[PDB]
Amino acid sequence: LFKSRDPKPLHLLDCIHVLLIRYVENPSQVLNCERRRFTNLCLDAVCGYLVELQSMSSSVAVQA
Amino acid sequence: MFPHLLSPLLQLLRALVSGKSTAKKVYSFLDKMSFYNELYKHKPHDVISHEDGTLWRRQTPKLLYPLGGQTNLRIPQGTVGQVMLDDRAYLVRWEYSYSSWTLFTCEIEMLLHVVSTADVIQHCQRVKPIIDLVHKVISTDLSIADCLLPITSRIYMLLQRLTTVISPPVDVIASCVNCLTVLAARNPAKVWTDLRHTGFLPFVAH
Repeated sequence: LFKSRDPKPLHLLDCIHVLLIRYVENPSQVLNCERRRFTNLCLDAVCGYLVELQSMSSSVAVQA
Repeated sequence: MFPHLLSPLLQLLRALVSGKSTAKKVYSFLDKMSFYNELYKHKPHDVISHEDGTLWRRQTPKLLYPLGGQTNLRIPQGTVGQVMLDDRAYLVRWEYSYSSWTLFTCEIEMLLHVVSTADVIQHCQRVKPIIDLVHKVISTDLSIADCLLPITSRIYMLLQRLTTVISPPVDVIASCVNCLTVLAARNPAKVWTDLRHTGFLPFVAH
């Protein structure tokens, strides 16, 4: 949604920002420092992670 | 008969444009179309008489497209119209001069939303020749491409939504691609930006 839209989507950026923050805390797997800096942009922490290690996140993570 | 009979007029125009250097007469025709033929919405509009005239009548204002965006096709009153068939339908000829390309590039868009309502009437088959004509016209005109496009963005939207596992729409999909190809020379950056998120290709996502 982020990339696809030609536009401002300030809202999406914020929410995704909240989403990533929500996600990392929930699983221990993602947890830590490269993150706090993140204030949603195409500065995807995961994106960087994917490039180096691989796309394989893991199994689906769901909210408890 | 057009647009009431969509296929013949559109097809003939398309074929001629490519072949003939007399692009201007055909093209000018599309930009300036003296006649409009469509189904008739119902009832009160005035009629003028001679003979028992189912044929002749006069109009007050009418909107081809009812509420769904300001952009609307309204035909001023005083325009003459005729009731052609008198058979099974209220089919009327309208003297209203309009631009075919601008008109078509309103009709298809309405198809997406369905928000607006159209006097014209919707159908997929018409879609295949309509886009192709746009495609052919732009390609043939290519040079004086810039003036020509009423359909940049809509066509792409049509393409994404259009994606079907069906023959008639599959044919339509080809037309969309064709329009894109012709469009490419005029606005190259755009086509490419479109392709970035064109549904067909993106393998990259993983």
